[PDB]
Amino acid sequence: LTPAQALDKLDALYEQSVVALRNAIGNYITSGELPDENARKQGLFVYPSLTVTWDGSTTNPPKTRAFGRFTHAGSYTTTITRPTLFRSYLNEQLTLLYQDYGAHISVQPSQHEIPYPYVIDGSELTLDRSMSAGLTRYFPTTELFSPLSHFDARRVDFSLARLRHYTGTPVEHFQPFVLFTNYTRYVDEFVRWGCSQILDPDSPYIALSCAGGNWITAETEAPEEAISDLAWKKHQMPAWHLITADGQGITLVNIGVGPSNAKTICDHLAVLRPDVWLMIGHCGGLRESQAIGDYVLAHAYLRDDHVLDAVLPPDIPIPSIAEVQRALYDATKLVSGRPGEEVKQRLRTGTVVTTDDRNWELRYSASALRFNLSRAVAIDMESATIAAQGYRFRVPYGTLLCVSDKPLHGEIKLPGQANRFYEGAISEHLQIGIRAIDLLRAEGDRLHSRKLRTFNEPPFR
Amino acid sequence: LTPAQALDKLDALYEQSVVALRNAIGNYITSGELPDENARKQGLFVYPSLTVTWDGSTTNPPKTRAFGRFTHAGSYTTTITRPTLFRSYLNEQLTLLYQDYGAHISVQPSQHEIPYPYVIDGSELTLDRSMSAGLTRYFPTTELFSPLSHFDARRVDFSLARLRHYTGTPVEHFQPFVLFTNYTRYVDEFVRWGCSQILDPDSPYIALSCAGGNWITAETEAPEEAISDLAWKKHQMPAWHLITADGQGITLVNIGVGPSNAKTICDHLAVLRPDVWLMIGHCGGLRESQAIGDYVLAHAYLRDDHVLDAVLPPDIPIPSIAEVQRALYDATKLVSGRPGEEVKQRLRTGTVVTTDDRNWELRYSASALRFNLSRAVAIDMESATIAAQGYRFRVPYGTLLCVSDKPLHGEIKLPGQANRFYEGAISEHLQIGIRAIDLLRAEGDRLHSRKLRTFNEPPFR
Amino acid sequence: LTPAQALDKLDALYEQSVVALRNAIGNYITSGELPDENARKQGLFVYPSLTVTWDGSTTNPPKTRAFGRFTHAGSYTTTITRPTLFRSYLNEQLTLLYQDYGAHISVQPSQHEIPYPYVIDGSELTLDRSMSAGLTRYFPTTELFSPLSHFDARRVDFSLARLRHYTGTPVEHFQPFVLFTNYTRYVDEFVRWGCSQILDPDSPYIALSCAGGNWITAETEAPEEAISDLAWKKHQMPAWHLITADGQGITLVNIGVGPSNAKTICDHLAVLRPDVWLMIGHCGGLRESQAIGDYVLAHAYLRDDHVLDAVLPPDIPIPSIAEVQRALYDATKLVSGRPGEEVKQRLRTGTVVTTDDRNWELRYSASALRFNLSRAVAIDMESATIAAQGYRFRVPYGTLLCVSDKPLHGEIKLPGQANRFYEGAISEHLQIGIRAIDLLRAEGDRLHSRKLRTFNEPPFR
Repeated sequence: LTPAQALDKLDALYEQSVVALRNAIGNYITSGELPDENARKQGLFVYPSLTVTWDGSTTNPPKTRAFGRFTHAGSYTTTITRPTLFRSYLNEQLTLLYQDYGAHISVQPSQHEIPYPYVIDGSELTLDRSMSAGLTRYFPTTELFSPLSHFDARRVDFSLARLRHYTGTPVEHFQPFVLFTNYTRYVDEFVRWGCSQILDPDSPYIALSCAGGNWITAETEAPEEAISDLAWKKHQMPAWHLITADGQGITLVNIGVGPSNAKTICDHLAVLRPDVWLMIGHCGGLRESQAIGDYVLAHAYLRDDHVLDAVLPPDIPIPSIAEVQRALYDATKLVSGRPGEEVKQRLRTGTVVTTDDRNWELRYSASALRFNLSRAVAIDMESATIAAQGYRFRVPYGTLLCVSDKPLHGEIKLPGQANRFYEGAISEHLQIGIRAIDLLRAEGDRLHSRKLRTFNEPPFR
Repeated sequence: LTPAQALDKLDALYEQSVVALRNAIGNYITSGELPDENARKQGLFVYPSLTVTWDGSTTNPPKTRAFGRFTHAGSYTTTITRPTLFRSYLNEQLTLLYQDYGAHISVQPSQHEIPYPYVIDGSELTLDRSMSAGLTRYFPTTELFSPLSHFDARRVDFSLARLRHYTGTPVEHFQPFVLFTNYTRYVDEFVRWGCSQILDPDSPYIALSCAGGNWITAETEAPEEAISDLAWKKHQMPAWHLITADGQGITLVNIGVGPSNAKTICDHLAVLRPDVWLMIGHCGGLRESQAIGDYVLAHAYLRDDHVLDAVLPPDIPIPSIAEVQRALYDATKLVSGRPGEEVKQRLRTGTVVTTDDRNWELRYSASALRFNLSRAVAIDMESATIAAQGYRFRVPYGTLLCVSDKPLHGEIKLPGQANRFYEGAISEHLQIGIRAIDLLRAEGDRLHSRKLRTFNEPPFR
Repeated sequence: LTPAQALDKLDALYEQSVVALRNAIGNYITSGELPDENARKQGLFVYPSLTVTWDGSTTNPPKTRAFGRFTHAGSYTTTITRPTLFRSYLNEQLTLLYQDYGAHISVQPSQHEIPYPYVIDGSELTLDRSMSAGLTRYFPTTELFSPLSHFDARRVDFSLARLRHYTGTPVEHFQPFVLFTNYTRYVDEFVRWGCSQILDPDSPYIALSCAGGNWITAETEAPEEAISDLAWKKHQMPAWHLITADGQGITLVNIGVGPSNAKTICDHLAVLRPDVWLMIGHCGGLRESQAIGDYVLAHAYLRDDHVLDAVLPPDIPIPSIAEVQRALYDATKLVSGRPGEEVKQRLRTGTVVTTDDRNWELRYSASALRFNLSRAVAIDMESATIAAQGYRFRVPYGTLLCVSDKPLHGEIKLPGQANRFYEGAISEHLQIGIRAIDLLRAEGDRLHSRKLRTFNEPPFR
């Protein structure tokens, strides 16, 4: 079986099962009819399954490439979902393993049923007690030789549902390059620059999906509902996507403050397999020489976030992705005016402490030791978590914070309070992040390295 | 008081006390005479003391520079030893604080006596029980307003004695750029290249200090005792210095194998305030695609060495020094350069696991999890220790290992055993290290950054 | 099957497989021929397997003996290697279980192939890239109901190779009684006393195997290459065997300094199933009343070596072997001249602290508490490791250190420096170790006790 072919068989098998499940649900709701256990065991409500086999015999196997490689010979499989949504990714990936390795592709019904909630489109069914009990009782509900991809169908549906809920946006609009912010003013500045881009006929940005629903295009009357206020009330982590024809835009998610959110948003965004995600937010400057408005390029993290300790012990080193670091560094040179070495007065490269204690100041003495020991340069509440998650899910990551205050030097400022020097910097900061993406986007495929690969790294990126 | 002046008063005061102490000892040995408690309280056997004061008022204080800065106004002091040995360092450092900050320098007897063992140039004499007891009883011995430098006189004398004992070399010969190796063949290759350098009249290298005593210069008859075999029996960590007129050569220490030595050697070498130290050694390749002879540039370390856990918890991040990484990376291109390929096929940048268990293979299953979790790319026994020490003592550091075998893929070769492809890579490997040093040396003062500075970082480099 | 019989069938089966594997390798090198998967599944490249069954019915089973016993009835098996090398051991052991328990012995091809590296005699092969790839690809490589012995064939071959590499000696020359030293001068003193023994026609010592290769016998011209200097450069842990006709001589290994080495050397030496290994080295005296040159008999260890914490938690008690303690104690009386209770002025029995931090002095305050809490009497860097390994591998062990300095009382000397008093004790010290061995050797089989036996202790010693 070939790429284009496999994609089509996946599409078919999928549509078939979702349509089939919707039907069964309809019948149970109208007449009270149940599906016959026989047709189900035949793959009635089942996700398509994708398997790629490799004999292990290839003259010059790519051993330098980051993704799309085989560690050993054998069969790699996985359940698939939303083939249409992942069409590009699935194609691009199957193609690599098909040519460079000459692999055997095969599509066929799996043994996993699509939980009914993931096939119900419009609005949640609002049946009564008995109706519901009957549904979760007689229908596929959600439950708690080698992997072809990082996540299986159920894991992906679970996260696609969450991404939409948390984001107030359709997962089809998400772009490959993500920016995470911990301050409301960043989306304001982003939407503005965005709308602006849409109008300029030279900019590739042709649309702007907004948290809440609004879809803004070149010809939209009064582009003011771009930042509907009802969004921050309805969605915990509003997103805004600046789409381009080829889907190479920039997605911005305002994750809010805290490691919980940083963790959560990444758990789900990961399934979309982003090309990179950057942390563009404010932080506390811990060094006396630092000035509000200065930038901090994280090169290491002191993980005081707790949120990921179980799955990734604190003694496991989270490195920096050289490519991403260059991008952030160069972007700070270009965007911060002074072209050259004078950046060292505005930019500081160092270790950032990420904490889950918003009132850490109340316990400075107790933290002081580690702050010094780690040679901490700034303190925030999302960085390390974003990095760790990027690391865990093989998504290139980077952190470029902006000093919004100096907790240790009498200047404790809060986000939102009058702070001309920070506030003044917000637009430039967002531009540094955007320029960094431009640089990385230009670096084409060179972006991904092998610093995130595991021994049992799946063939798919 | 000025730089040149301070240096001279330090020299004077020092020589005075050592001569005074040697005298007192001689008198006690010949007649049995003791020194008068009065002259001692007057600074008879005392190290010179160096104090530098800063009012805190300077128009444009250097706030970007890594070393030679003042965090606050006040008086910084420290005991001094071997002013002649540190003449250059002391001058260069006092000069900075004298001009850029206009500081008040003052030299005067301290309250610390020079332990008699540090003034006795000759090893052992012939003292019997009583004689000794008398010495340690009536003379000064080692007993176990802000810091001007990282180490005080006693700490420095302690380490200088050790450096010499372990190295089989005079501390005066040590050069600013250090190379650490874990394999005997590296010194062979180094001494060869060195002697060769000496002969070439264009090479800055004019002398080669050898572990054991041998001093080789342009006009030396039969330069064969360069690598005296008795050296590896007499010294645990033989060193070889390739001196240049201006003392900017390359020092190579063969630290042997194990974290204990790596830690120990750095504890002492740190007082000489090197400009950088690189780990040039062999390692095991943990990845399938790696080939014996390939290089590994460490960008993070999984610390399984235990040796530094107490003073530097495993959860404190040890970053990479961007400058050092570039140097190592570019040097690999230049020295390994092959028209028709990317270095990415010979060089791998990743996380290295440093262990204190030579037979870790006997416990693979138990380690496997962390290896994977850390995305380990190679395993050695010195890297992390060297890096952590560099980090702790503010000495730029870097690691560029050479795959000597693949433990996880049927090729468990040992250093010494036949290894067609490793042994054949050793000379090129050492050259990559040497080239990296050249690049860093050229980068002049730009080499030191602020990634190793603490909040209470001492004025001196 | 009987003892002598089993031995011969093991010899046969073994030689056959090694010869068979050598052949296959030769054919692959000359023509490119591969072995037929069929003959291999028939035990072509397989280690002999030894199985001993016991019905559990014996009138008066030895329940006091330390080794050669059955905890339960059933079948005990194990792969065998180098039957000729272990001829004596294997015989002595099978004989016990054959008579005292009347067991059913059976020898036959196992399911484990001998990794090709272990059959290649001369030097490690040095073929090119493809050749090698082909070898590790098509040939047996080293991959990482009840046990008859402590180690299986593969584990034993692994260690025999290491023992030779580290020791610079053939495993055949290793003697039952081992002495470990951490100071070069001890081997000097040993080789001397050894060459002397060889000449005296009453001494059982007839040969001296030397690290590096030298074989010295009664009639050897100029016995000066006994301590070839090139040894300490080629071998990390040089050994010297003083062989006797009946192979009951004394083996001395200079393990160097550090817990890593101590651990490593024991991991391998253990497969030769020594009768006992003693730690004969220098240490720091922590008690004011101690004098340089005094002896320390360890009766407990404060394990600060980290190196074995995983396999043997620090809270697991490592006891003293009464027999070995007496031997060390009595030997100190005899060799140290004045016996009776006077020994109490030269010998101190107490708890020793073994650390992996050579510069523990720089952190005395942090250690002081535990030193006191453990009533520490001396500090070294190998003891506990050697002891623990002895404990782990059921090899009787003991520690008799010699105070080379007093860190806490002014004299912080260095074994390798001018220490008139320590240097003078060295020869006597080595003799105490040698005498202790003589005493234990005389104690015949009574030497082994049950303090090292586990619940699932293997039948073989």
